[PDB]
Amino acid sequence: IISTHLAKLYDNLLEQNLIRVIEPFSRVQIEHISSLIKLSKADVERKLSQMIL
Amino acid sequence: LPKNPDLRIAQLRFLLSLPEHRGDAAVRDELMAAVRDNNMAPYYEALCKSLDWQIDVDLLNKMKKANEDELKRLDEELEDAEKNLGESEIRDAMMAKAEYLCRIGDKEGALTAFRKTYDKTVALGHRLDIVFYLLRIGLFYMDNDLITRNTEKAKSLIEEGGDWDRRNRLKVYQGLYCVAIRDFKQAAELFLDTVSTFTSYELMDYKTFVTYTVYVSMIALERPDLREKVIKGAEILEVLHSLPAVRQYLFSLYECRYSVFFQSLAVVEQEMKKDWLFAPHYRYYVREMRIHAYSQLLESYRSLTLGYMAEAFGVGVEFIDQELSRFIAAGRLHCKIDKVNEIVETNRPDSKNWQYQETIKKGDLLLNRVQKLSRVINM
Amino acid sequence: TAAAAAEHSQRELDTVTLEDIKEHVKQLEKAVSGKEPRFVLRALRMLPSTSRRLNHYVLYKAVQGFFTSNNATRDFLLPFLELPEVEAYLQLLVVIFMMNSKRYKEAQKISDDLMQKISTQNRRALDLVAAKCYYYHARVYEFLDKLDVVRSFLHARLRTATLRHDADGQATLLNLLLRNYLHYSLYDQAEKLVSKSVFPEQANNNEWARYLYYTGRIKAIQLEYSEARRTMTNALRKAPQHTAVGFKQTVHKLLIVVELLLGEIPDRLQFRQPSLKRSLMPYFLLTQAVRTGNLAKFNQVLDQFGEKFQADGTYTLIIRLRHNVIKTGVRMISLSYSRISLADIAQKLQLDSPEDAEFIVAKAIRDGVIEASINHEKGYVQSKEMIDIYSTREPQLAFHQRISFCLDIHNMSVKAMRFPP
Amino acid sequence: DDEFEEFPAHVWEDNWDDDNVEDDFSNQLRAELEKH
Repeated sequence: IISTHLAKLYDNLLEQNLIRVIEPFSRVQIEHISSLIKLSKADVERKLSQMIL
Repeated sequence: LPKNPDLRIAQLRFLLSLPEHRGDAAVRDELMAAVRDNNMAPYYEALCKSLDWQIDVDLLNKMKKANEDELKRLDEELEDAEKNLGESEIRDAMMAKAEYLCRIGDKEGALTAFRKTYDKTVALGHRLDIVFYLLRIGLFYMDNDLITRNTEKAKSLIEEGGDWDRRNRLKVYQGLYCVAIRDFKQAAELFLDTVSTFTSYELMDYKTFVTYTVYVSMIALERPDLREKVIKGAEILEVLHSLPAVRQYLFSLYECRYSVFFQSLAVVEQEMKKDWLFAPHYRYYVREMRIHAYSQLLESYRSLTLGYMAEAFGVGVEFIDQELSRFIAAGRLHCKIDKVNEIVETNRPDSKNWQYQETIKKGDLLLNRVQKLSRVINM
Repeated sequence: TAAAAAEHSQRELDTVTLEDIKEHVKQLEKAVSGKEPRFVLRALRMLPSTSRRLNHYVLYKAVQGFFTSNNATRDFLLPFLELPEVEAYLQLLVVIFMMNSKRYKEAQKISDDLMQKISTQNRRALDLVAAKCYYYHARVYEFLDKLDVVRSFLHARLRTATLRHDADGQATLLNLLLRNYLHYSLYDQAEKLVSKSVFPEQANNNEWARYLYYTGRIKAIQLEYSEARRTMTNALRKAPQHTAVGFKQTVHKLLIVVELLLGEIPDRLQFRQPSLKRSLMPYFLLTQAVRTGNLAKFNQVLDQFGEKFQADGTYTLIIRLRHNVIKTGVRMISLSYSRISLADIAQKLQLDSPEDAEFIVAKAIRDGVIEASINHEKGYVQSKEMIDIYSTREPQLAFHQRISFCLDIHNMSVKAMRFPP
Repeated sequence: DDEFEEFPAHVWEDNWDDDNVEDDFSNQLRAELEKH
């Protein structure tokens, strides 16, 4: 009852951080986004693909 | 409603009439148990003729005599009802007789008896019950003509006055027929409309119905509708807790986990080849789900390297190259391969370009019609 | 008396048919007397129904009772049966009846009488029934299996019907003469005739169907596959819907062949159609074999169904097929690739060497069936850089064609608008 | 209307790709995972 809610919170926080960090851009390197967000390139890329889809 | 005939019978017979599965003897034991229990001498004879089986005369004679005695006593009771009782009980006599013909497996006789009972009876509910028995016979024997005629009859009766319970049972029958004839879109619609109120336990248990709803919904519904009506479906999640493989299939697709998705799709292909209602759809369904997975992966990419696609789908590079080439040639994917440096460019059409092409197509059709009409009338 | 009752009902239907003939003759008389040099097309629309419903006793009684104006030409009909327009229409019905009876000798004699009568009577409103008579003359000589004097006779009639600025007769005669040429495979003659003749821009939609079919056949055998394909697609669109099954089958067969030659894959709806499945099954096998790209299955299909291929006539096309079968392979490859290498093309097409694959693809570029580029420095065939085709003049050109077509339709309709007083 | 008598004469919307003959997808994927 708490793990699911915290997972939802984490996903929403990741989405907000990606939106914030990507706003000042028009063509970014996924490596640079990962560096700015403090996550792994694969995970940030998967989240980006999910958001785009 | 009653199981008449138990469609599990047809399931077993079809599953038996398949290579690499003949004479496993578990299917044969189950089918013989049911046939002996319900004294299906005529269906037993038909099965022997079809599968070239060693006919057991000792038990076949017993089944024949039991069926003959049952038929004679039912007919005698019917004649007694005619001679003494009125229409209200003569109808019940004929109805029970026809039910017994269906139970034994006398197809044509059962249809004739049910036509007579339908002609005699005036009660709307009993008319619906007769039509539903005809629809179940039609599903059992996969006679598309009878199935569609009786579906239209049931719809006409419902319009002429029906009730919610028969409406839902007819919806489940329509969905089953659509699954049979490869109309997965309408099958998805009907199954999802009747998922929360499944009452037709004579066709299949709720778990099998939910598996069918999941499969058909996955192949027919876009991602948003799928999330709203399957991934967020209370009565589907409740059963998918009991069903751990169907859940893995559906959620592997939804959560963009593609290696697990192909694993689940392979197991689904095997299950649904074994199945009797989906049997002439397993190749098409697997192909369409593979195309859906590929389009879903490419929906969020402008240039996807074949190595990444192969790693994501848990396959080789030759496999993905061949599949992508086949589907692009068939026109099912918006992507162009580039093999010298393996990359899959994504040539999706812009909104305005797609609108222009649609305008050209629709205008060509309408202009052909206008030209034909003008040349018909100007002379 | 079951036989007497059946005869009574048949004669009642016969009286109804005589009433219909009377109405058609009244329409013809209204046409000749009043303006609108037309309404003979109304009289003739029911011609297939009249021909189907004609009977020996009906025509015998009709010949006995009619032709009362003058002349004793009734002796050219009565032994065979045991005004300006009415004679022509009734005589057309009579010759059609002899056709239905298969008595080709008297059919041809009376048809030649029709042709002498039309030559004698140079009338314009009659020219439509004249065109139908010419059509049936070609049919009778076809059944007689001569079709030799037919060429010259219909050709002179075409000269007459084009010197007189007719459209219906022009189209009918041109179609009949094209069929005469094809029957003996005089494809060079037909090509010259088509090149030097102008098909009337306002002719019956069925004449358009036939002419488009024949022109497409000429082009296909002449190695203009795109032209033949578009022409026959137009023919199929023009052909009737709930009839003309044989014409539709022939067009479908040769258009399937021509598209396979172009390197495309015909739609499966064709073969699935109820009226065409049985006839097109050999071509269904052919299409399956070519799509699979297997010479062995192609050859076995050809050997199995050569007979139907003699009956239709495609062998030259069915070997140009093999050519465009390798072409189909390369076209699919270029359709589902952007930078594939020559070695990869060769391997996928099962060709012998990248050299051979290079030759095949370069020639495909030449023919414009894949419409790409190539580069043998690194040995890879590049495709044209696809451009956003909406910021260019192609949408303008397409919309211009469609706009001009719609304007022309409106002008034609507002012209055809008539007020009879 | 006119008839061109002068020329002698699965409920499904099936597709060309359905006629292909290849191994079951389960077998294909099994071999793929086996060799990779």
